[PDB]
Amino acid sequence: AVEHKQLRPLDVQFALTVAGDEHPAVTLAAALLSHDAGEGHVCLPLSRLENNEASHPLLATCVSEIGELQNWEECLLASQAVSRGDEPTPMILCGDRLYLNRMWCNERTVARFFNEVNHAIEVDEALLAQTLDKLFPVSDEINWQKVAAAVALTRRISVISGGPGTGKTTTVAKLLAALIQMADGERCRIRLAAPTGKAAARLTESLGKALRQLPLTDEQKKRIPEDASTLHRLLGAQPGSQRLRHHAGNPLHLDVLVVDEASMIDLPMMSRLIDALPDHARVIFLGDRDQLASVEAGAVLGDICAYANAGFTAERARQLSRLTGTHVPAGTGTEAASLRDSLCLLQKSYRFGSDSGIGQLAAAINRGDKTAVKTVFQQDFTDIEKRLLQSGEDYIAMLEEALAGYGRYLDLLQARAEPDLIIQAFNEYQLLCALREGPFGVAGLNERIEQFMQQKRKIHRHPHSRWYEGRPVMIARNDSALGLFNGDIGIALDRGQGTRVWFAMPDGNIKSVQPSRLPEHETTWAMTVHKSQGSEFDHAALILPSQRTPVVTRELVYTAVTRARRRLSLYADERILSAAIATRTERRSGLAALFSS
DNA sequence: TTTTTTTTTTTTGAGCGACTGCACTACAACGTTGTAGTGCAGTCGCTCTTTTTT
Repeated sequence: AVEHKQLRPLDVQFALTVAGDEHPAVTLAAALLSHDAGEGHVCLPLSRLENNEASHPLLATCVSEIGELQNWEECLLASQAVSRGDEPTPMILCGDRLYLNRMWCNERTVARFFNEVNHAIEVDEALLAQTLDKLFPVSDEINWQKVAAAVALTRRISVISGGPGTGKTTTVAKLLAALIQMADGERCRIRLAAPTGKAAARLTESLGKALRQLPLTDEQKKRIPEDASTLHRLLGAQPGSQRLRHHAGNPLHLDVLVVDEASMIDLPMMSRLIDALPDHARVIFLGDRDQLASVEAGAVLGDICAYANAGFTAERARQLSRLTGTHVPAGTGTEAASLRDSLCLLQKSYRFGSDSGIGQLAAAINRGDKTAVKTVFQQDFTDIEKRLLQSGEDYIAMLEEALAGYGRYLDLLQARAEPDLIIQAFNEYQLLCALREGPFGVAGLNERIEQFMQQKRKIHRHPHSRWYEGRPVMIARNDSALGLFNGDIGIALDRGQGTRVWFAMPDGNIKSVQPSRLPEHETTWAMTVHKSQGSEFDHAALILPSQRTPVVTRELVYTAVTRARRRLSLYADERILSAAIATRTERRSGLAALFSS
């Protein structure tokens, strides 16, 4: 790539330190491996190192041995830095793919956890079918939520793959209800995990509004899951040291663990979660398959759910037909029956059907770009609009459409109404940008919107105060003492006691905080797509930069599409939208070979 | 090129020198038994200054 050629100094110093007095082939291989580890690739295939390097004949002229070191494997194994997996070496070459020792150890740990430990918990099928019939009222046709709950209560380790607006939390509530109704005398210490605190708060409020609906008992309401914790807080991560409280010796005393939003779980956090689990806990993973990749290097949920497209097993199809009492189709072939049985696919979305263009655009994002052009083209479904952004007049038109989007917010701001309706109107329209700085980014769009509110008589702003009435702020760091998390919006206004920032809590109330009490504050007229995950907006507007960047890809446009409830606007070129769909963010990892055997 | 969060302390004096208890033999009083000196081991006090120059 373009960034892969510009070598970081970390990779260069790693290549100069590890290889040192060895051949320059080992130096180039270590530099390429460190650059691919910095970009997020887990493994490095030797075919790309052999073919896509211009210095490969030069290093073929550099080595001088009896066998001349013609093969890359012999040239790497001749050095003391690469071994086959026996010597304590930094670089490991096992399956014609070179990795580091930590990445290889975590990949083998994940493969052992998802290949060997996942056994089948055999329970009574009649009572489970009765609870599934008494919980799900629909029994006329195939319901994917009932099959997901059955395959999550059947096996120990199960992954539930589903998009937003498909009723995932209702399925989790039905799964927990059938789990408690199945094991009556046996106690169940249900635990909930989340990667971020805002997603944990959303999970808590969702399961709170979901579990009070289903009829329970006095002992069943006592076993309701209390709260969802962060993965760094559940495992006990420290700021100074990386030592966990439940690292290897004492596992967490849990019966079932529901980890929501597994798409934001990287490989080291997954390996640290795996080593903390005992030999009897059942884990249920939640998240979307086509969602955005993890933050650090690694792709756990995508490489797990890639085998969900094959289908179930021949015995598992009959098992699901005996459990659900319906006709469950079988998957052709058998490669890994445990992982293909542990997976599930949610296709029936309840908040949007084929009449809405959002689901059709999300289905056409994973397909070719011409399908997305046809989805935007015919009649627009009264949901998706496309505005071309090339010059300054298109920028003025985009600012005018943002004024038309923020019209109700400014109308409720100028009328001096209650802040709850102001926040409810601000949470309906949202801009989503890719980069941070420049003309296309967070601080650029924020400063341009502030200058446009200074131009037209909509918002009065003092240049030296920095706390004018009506500015939207967002927090960047978590603060459990104030009750606000990362990614929460606040609106600064004057209620009569001074300029204070009102925040909308997920409990339904509003909290008025002093602006001096805010630890972090950044203007949020346009959010990034990575930082807007978990949230939901009624009217979203994507703004893509004209400069070609590897950030704008298929998963970014998919997360921008699924962020909108009803209305979505676009401000991008046609060539950028055509190139982002075809360029998929692939991450080379050894999970494709370890799960295949 | 995008981004995620985290709250738990822990330890630290030992060698020098005496006091007393237990054992063990040497030697004289009455082969055996009482008196005396020495050595080994557990336990306990103690103790590690002072200061000002452009």
